[PDB]
Amino acid sequence: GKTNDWLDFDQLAEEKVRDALKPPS
Amino acid sequence: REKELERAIQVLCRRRKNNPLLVGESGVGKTAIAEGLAWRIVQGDVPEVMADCTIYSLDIGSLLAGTKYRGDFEKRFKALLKQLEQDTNSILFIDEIHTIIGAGAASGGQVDAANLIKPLLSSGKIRVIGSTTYQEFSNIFEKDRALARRFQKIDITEPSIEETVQIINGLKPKYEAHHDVRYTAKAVR
Amino acid sequence: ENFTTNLNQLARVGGIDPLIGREKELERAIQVLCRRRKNNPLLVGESGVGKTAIAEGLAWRIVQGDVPEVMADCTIYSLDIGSLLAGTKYRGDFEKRFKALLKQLEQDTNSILFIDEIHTIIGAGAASGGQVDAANLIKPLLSSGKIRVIGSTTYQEFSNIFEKDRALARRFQKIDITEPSIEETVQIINGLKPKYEAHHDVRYTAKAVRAAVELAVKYINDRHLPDKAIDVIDEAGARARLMPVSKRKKTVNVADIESVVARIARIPEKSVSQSDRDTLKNLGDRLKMLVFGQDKAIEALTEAIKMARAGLGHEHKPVGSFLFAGPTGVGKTEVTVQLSKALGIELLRFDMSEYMERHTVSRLIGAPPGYVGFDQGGLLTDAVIKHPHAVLLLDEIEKAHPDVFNILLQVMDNGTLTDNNGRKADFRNVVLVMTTNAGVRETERKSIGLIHQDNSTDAMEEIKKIFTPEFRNRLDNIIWFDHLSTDVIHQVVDKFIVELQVQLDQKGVSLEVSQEARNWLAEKGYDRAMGARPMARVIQDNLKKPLANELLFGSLVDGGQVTVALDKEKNELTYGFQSA
Ligand SMILES: Nc1ncnc2c1ncn2[C@@H]1O[C@H](COP(=O)(O)OP(=O)(O)OP(O)(O)=S)[C@@H](O)[C@H]1O
Ligand SMILES: Nc1ncnc2c1ncn2[C@@H]1O[C@H](COP(=O)(O)OP(=O)(O)OP(O)(O)=S)[C@@H](O)[C@H]1O
Ligand SMILES: Nc1ncnc2c1ncn2[C@@H]1O[C@H](COP(=O)(O)OP(=O)(O)OP(O)(O)=S)[C@@H](O)[C@H]1O
Ligand SMILES: [Mg+2]
Ligand SMILES: [Mg+2]
Ligand SMILES: [Mg+2]
Repeated sequence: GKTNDWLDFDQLAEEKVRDALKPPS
Repeated sequence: REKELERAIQVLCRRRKNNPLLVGESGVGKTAIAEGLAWRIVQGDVPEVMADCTIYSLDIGSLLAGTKYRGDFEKRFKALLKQLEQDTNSILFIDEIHTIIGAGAASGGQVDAANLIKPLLSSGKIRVIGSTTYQEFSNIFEKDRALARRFQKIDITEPSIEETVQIINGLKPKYEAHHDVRYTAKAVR
Repeated sequence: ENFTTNLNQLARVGGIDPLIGREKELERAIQVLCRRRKNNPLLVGESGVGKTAIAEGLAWRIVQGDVPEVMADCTIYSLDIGSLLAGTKYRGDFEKRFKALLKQLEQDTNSILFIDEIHTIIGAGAASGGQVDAANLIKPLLSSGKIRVIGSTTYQEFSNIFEKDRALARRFQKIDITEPSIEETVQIINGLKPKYEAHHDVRYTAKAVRAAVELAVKYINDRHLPDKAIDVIDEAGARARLMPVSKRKKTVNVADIESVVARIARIPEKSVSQSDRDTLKNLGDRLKMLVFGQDKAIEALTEAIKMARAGLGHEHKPVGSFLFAGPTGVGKTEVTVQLSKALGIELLRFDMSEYMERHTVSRLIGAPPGYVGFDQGGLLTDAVIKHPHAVLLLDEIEKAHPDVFNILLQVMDNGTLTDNNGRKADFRNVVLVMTTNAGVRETERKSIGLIHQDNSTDAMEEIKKIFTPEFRNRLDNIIWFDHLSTDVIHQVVDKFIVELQVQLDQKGVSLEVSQEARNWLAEKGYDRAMGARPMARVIQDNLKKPLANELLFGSLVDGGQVTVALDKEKNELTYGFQSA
């Protein structure tokens, strides 16, 4: 019997960034 | 928990990096040791060096309540540290300390509670007690080598069968009053 | 105004610890300041090495006067990035605050700005289209060279964040800082010792300071040598200050340092207390009282532990690595399970039958970074870190893939294993006991002849074939388990009967068994090829089975008083079944 082959699974990375505000006056 | 609390008091009495970190598995009484330290101080069964000290619990959710504008978190957090330095006899308890590592970054900045506290922990101006799980400590807290160095990892081990029955006996008066029932000596064992 | 702090003024009041050594690095940094180009020094180093002390310590030397005449009059300021962003609510606040500070420095040309963790300003405050990066604001001044600033960063941060900013990187001149040697670290403690001594009102012994730098580096491997030693020194002072009455410990002896390094490193301490000596010495019958026979197996486990606690042990290898082979039903695993109970330490079990496939190794050491299972982490590394002093049990090791054996080579020879996160697991105090079933087929096999031959040698050949010589050269001992003798079975029967009594005691039933009945069960269930496991079946069918019918629906609901006897006439057991 031929040897088995394993397949890896790569997870993508994406994140959300907050936003600070600066009033003019 | 005399051995655990004695090591914590020893770390809190150091000159520099006097910031214990109660690392242990969930359910091993990490918060109990930190929160119970205050209960012991009021009762009076603590070393004289630890008496007269006030322990405060930090709610990270309340700091970021209205931090919409830039600098609201920095000013709010920095002002809090000034209060501890003034009295120089107050301790800060930050449960789930792994959260403050990334809190306060607005869009792409590294300015956070970790960097804001870092220079104040290596100098010994303030004392902070931490509590976090092994998974969080290994995967998140351990990543920041600078912050990890300042914190003295105090390991908490699961108690034995005999050590647990005395704990329930001490807690039993609080649970009996809630349900208005009584527990037998055999039921606890 | 209030964002910065004059480190030179702070030194005048003792706010900065003194510097010891680091002459080569200080000269390098001072030289980088004097040069016309690339005047901004940078201090790349690992966490704890002392890079921050060098930047702040420079001010201490200036006030002292032990610096060159050119660097004799220069104000050193420490930039607190947190204070800059304190009141930066309205637009233009960051520009005014940052520009106002730079104006004071460029006009003077003598003041120098020390910015710790300069990688933080690379992503300074930006809210809506402003893109006012602190690096961009200071970039033009650094190019001309009018103002010079000192920097500090980690290797990761310098490469992950600071290297990306090529414009800043070219102006800054990297200075590599390395942890001092053990001989140099003791001098540092001697210089810092008076400050710690005054705070704790103690006096560290010259021998003790040396042990702190040697014991910590030997056991504590999670921190660099300069801060690691100071932590032991600082913590030892507090432990002596918290003495029960009148501060009995007025000096820190070597013994105190050893106790401080044992608790910090979660390892057994030296000069074992009398409480532990009793159980160690008494561990000659407790194991023999539960696991009968195989005395040589118990001696190897107890001797390796005694040697480690006594102080005579391998420098980097575990306390003991053993391979338990033998027939089925022998106490290969029971002796290991009962060893942790005798010592009162956590038992780490790992059924190696689950690791038959080569790709299954990922759950032991952990998946690589960027994978779905990276967060889960390794099972062996985490367990060892949580319980450094524990008994590891790799049951059914023969079933595992040969790749798994390679992982244990490093554990036995080096005692350090690297996980996905990079943490080093300490195997110095963990016991390694891996039970193997290799060659068991030959053990129960009967020779083709009148006289049955001993297949013990043939079984060892299978163990030598499956395990390469490298694996067998790192194991402290290979203990073949011999078959259970007739007399030994009598002891095994008593053990199972005791367990039955404990089970009946919970229900409130007692059990009395005659000596003749015990001998009958032994000869009936005795099987040299099947070990002691069949003895539990005889007890189940002859004792537990009748009692179960009576316990559920019978007179033996409570009170017990059961008696068992065998009549030679019928050659069968007699059950009392007293209601009580
Ligand atoms: N020595 C003790 N005395 C009294 N209660 C104890 C003691 N040790 C543990 N406990 C109990 O343990 C609980 C407190 O610890 P936990 O609720 O596990 O908090 P924690 O350790 O911060 O949790 P996470 O999930 O790890 S953040 C309460 O039920 C306590 O009564
Ligand atoms: N010459 C010295 N060498 C080593 N340690 C020293 C020296 N002088 C004083 N120390 C003490 O040991 C510490 C050395 O590390 P620090 O300079 O504090 O680390 P750091 O640069 O803040 O660390 P990170 O991880 O980079 S934030 C000093 O803060 C003092 O407590
Ligand atoms: N020498 C012994 N003394 C007392 N009980 C024993 C002895 N040997 C085996 N037993 C009992 O028989 C069972 C043995 O269980 P384990 O030790 O886990 O078996 P094992 O050694 O893994 O088995 P194999 O077949 O050799 S892989 C338990 O019920 C033990 O209590
Ligand atoms: Mg909690
Ligand atoms: Mg630093
Ligand atoms: Mg086995």
